[PDB]
Amino acid sequence: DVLGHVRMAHCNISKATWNETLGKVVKQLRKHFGNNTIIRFAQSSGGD
Amino acid sequence: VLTQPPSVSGAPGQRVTISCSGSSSNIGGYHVQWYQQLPGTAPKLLIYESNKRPSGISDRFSASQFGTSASLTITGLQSEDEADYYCQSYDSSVSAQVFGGGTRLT
Amino acid sequence: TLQCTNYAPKLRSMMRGEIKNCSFNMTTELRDKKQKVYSLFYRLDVVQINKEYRLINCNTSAITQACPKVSFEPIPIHYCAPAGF
Amino acid sequence: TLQCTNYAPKLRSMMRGEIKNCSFNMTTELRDKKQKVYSLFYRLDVVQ
Amino acid sequence: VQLQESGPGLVKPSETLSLTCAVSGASFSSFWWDWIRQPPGRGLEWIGDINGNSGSTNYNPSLKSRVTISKDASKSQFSLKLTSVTAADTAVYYCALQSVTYYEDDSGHYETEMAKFWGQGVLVTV
Ligand SMILES: *[C@@H]1O[C@H](CO)[C@@H](O)[C@H](O)[C@H]1NC(C)=O
Ligand SMILES: *[C@@H]1O[C@H](CO)[C@@H](O)[C@H](O)[C@H]1NC(C)=O
Ligand SMILES: *[C@@H]1O[C@H](CO)[C@@H](O)[C@H](O)[C@H]1NC(C)=O
Ligand SMILES: *[C@@H]1O[C@H](CO)[C@@H](O)[C@H](O)[C@H]1NC(C)=O
Repeated sequence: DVLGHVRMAHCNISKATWNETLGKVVKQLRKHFGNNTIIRFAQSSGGD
Repeated sequence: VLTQPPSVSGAPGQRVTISCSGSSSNIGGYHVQWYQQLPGTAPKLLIYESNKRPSGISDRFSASQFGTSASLTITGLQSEDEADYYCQSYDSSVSAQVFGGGTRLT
Repeated sequence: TLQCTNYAPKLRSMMRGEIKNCSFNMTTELRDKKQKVYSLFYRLDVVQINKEYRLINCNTSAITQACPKVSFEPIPIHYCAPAGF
Repeated sequence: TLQCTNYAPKLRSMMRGEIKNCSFNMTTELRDKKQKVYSLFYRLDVVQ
Repeated sequence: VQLQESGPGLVKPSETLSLTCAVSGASFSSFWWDWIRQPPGRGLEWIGDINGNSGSTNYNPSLKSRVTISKDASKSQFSLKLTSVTAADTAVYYCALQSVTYYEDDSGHYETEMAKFWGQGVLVTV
């Protein structure tokens, strides 16, 4: 049984910390892929 | 969209029922709340889920839902119980909460 | 074969249909009797086949229940070389 | 318990009755259901 | 929990009608709040609601183009702004607690006993 209301499982990630984390990752990726390229992040395309 | 009886008779000692009839998009898939009001006073709810009542409501009122219809049962008409009754539910076709037109109990 | 309906079918939420209330016969301590069971399963564990459903894995493999007394919390493991390495 | 008839019962050959066409209930992926099966077995694997 | 409605009495045709509701012991951010109205002698019509956390709104499609609902968590206040008002569309206006809202689900509308906490309403004329 579920006591109380049925609530969705979820994760809390601070937006500012994550944004800074990706900015750092992008800088390090640019070091290998070129300073003038555009780096894009996207959701997983498929599979299990 | 949820229809209700135009009015409704009753007597002490006999059950009195009020019906609502909707569709699969408003009653069949959503909880139906029941409300009771007197003229000049704001409504209060009697039933907040299709079956569950607040702790402040007496045992004379109960309700059930089946299919696309629902019914409120009063176990016996008291002189203090006559009132205007309403049912409410969320209508996913309209995408709004919908009231029935209500019934007047005498 | 499971006979299932949605859990909290009238609930407004993101979890609308995510939990199914399934009924099945299973069995019990004595081989001659069966105990009807009502249980809740997540949508992702139950696949259609009251509606009839089966567990998602019955088409692929045997299911072993993990012991409820053994924790899944990661514990640090150290790797040590044998003498000579 | 298998219910069997001879395979190719009208065949003239040395293999006359060597293969039997057997029917049985067995079972299937779900414990509540059974799948009737028809299969061929050699005489030496099946005993009356 | 208490709720006190307040607003204009007689609003001239085509003027803006603006009502505010204040609540006491119910944390504003934990519930969905809505507006409901009824003319005397007539049934009730739902106007719209607010997600006490996100500020998300819902409106009755028959009213939507003329109705804006807003909230302010500070001072625990809920407001309704209605334009192009006519006598045909006036009513007694009420606020009520509608449902429980959770931060993880902006469409929750979770049923609760607390929805019984209705105010007494005000009569608006045009
Ligand atoms: C996780 O919990 C801590 C507990 O203090 C809280 O400060 C932090 O903000 C939480 N994380 C997020 C993303 O809210
Ligand atoms: C359990 O077994 C009985 C056997 O008579 C059957 O009638 C019933 O429908 C079964 N229920 C389920 C949920 O499989
Ligand atoms: C059943 O197993 C097969 C094995 O290849 C798989 O392809 C199929 O998707 C499975 N069924 C479901 C519902 O996942
Ligand atoms: C299979 O089981 C059914 C059960 O009703 C029975 O009638 C049938 O004769 C069985 N067939 C074989 C080949 O055992």
